[PDB]
Amino acid sequence: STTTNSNSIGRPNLVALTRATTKLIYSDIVATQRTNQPVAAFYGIKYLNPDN
Amino acid sequence: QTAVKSRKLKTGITVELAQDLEANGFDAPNFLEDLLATEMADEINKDILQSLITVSKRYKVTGITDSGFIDLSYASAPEAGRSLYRMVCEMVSHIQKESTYTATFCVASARAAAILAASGWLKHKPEDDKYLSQNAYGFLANGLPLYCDTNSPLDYVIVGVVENIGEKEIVGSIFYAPYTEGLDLDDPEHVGAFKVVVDPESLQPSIGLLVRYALSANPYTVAKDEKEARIIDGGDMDKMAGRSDLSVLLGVKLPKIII
Amino acid sequence: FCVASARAAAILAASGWLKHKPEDDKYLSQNAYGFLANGLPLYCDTNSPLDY
Amino acid sequence: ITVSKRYKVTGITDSGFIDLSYASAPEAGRSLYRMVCEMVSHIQKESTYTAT
Amino acid sequence: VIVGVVENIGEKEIVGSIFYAPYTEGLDLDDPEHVGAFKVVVDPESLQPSIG
Amino acid sequence: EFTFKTGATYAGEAGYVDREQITELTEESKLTLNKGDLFKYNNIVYKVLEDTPFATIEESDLELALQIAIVLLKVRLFSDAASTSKFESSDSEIADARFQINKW
Amino acid sequence: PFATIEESDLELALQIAIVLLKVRLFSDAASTSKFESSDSEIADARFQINKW
Repeated sequence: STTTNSNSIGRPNLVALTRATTKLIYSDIVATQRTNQPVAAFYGIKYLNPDN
Repeated sequence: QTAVKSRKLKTGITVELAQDLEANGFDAPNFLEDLLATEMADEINKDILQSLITVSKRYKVTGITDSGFIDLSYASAPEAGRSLYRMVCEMVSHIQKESTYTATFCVASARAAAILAASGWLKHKPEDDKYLSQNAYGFLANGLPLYCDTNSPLDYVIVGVVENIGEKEIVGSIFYAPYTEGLDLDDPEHVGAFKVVVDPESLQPSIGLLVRYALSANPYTVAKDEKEARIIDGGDMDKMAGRSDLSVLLGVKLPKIII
Repeated sequence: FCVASARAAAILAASGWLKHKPEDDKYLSQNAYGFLANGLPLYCDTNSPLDY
Repeated sequence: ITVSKRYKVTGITDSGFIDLSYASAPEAGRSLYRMVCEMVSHIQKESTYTAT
Repeated sequence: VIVGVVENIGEKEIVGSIFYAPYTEGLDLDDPEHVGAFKVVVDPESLQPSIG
Repeated sequence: EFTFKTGATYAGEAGYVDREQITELTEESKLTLNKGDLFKYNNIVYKVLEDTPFATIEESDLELALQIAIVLLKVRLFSDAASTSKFESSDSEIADARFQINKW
Repeated sequence: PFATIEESDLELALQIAIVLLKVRLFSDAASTSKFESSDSEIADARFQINKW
């Protein structure tokens, strides 16, 4: 009565990988613009009443 | 005006491990260069998301939101659920009151977002086929996309604005602005190059990765005790902490989850 | 039309029934906090000290 | 059933599961819906997947 | 009420609770979706067929 | 630990080797911090903005009281980018990236 | 089990345990060695038809 117990298995099949990466949300939460110098300066120009 | 800062990572592997990696299914030279990119991106979000926390002005009201943040309870209907949605909307107007902008995004903790979603009015996909761009919990009745955090240890809610009118006029809380121009790069979205060394004592190679970005607050956010000044460095968080306009934080107090 | 101050127009939106884009592709013309379910567009004041 | 990790909060969902009552409006049914939203969010905080 | 996740990004990366994963590769089958073969014996004491 | 689980940043001004010298938050060490000096908790490193934090905050639990300070601007998360001089002095502990594969 | 479970009703107390991981539903496929020993009581499938 040769069952499966007599047989010996081999390579277990690699069914599926599994990585864990967070939903990296920064392309939408903040506004990006590449800077072509080591120091980046943003101009804040304001409009003022005659009382500043 | 703010000078950029640098982030660096180095992993290193042994040739023996790389040799069997190919024999085990993966592509070691290609897989390894992917790991750093995932790591660096995963760290940048921990920087940007936790930069809004240390920049956004707290929004407090006398009646309930006093002492810093609003406390919710599971009992009695979506009454608690819709209460947060009210505090979300008031933060939008307060942005428009002072920063005159439309507040086109909202960020909250994973647990904090569910109660915001529990109030209804959180259809998964937007009615209008706008940017959507996935990466969002829902889209709210106000039309503001909602983004899940899962990282910041706060149980907070943050509302801010991102706008690029065009040409050079790009305005939004936390400016990021990576610095790689002038450097030989492939696929300019890479933002930084790699580097291999192979130390001499052993011979196992190592891989390095360098990234530079500005990550400064938006203007009209002068630091307290400085007020009248016109050279304000918007990079140092210690000066911009709380002294911002284009983003309002709101924590949530909830019972602890048993483990 | 319906006009309200910023703080007041928020609790009005907080009551639900304030979908951003109007149900019909009508005039809209932007410049509106919302469009309400009754059909009245809502316009944000941000100037008057009234909360009306 | 036998694999899924129990999700218990302190105030209400202690002892492993939550009890509801027919009385007083959807104030009971919607309480369950909040727990469904929390469970979905609790998955992404620890498993980072979308819970579809 | 149970909330889980099913994701099959593509290629071989497949992630989800309870993987099932039936095993029929190699066996002579009619259409790959049958998942399991039948059999008929007809015992000798009686003559009634039986299907397994 | 999993990157997404912690939320702490190791590549940057915080570093990893630098975390050894950073004072660990205790129930006793809370009433010593000042402006400047850093402090870490569960591998997440913060710096203190206003002198003597955890004084107006009367919450008994350590973890919750730390979370109170985040909103109250008393302390601030130190997840931040390193200054350019950190990785060019020939004595530079650069953060490491690690992985491991388990088979089910 | 059923020691920390104070519920008097047998059915509910059993249902209490399943959420507290004490007991476990035993719906589970048999090991391969069970249906090979030349002495295997395979389950039966029965059908009945009644006319209205």
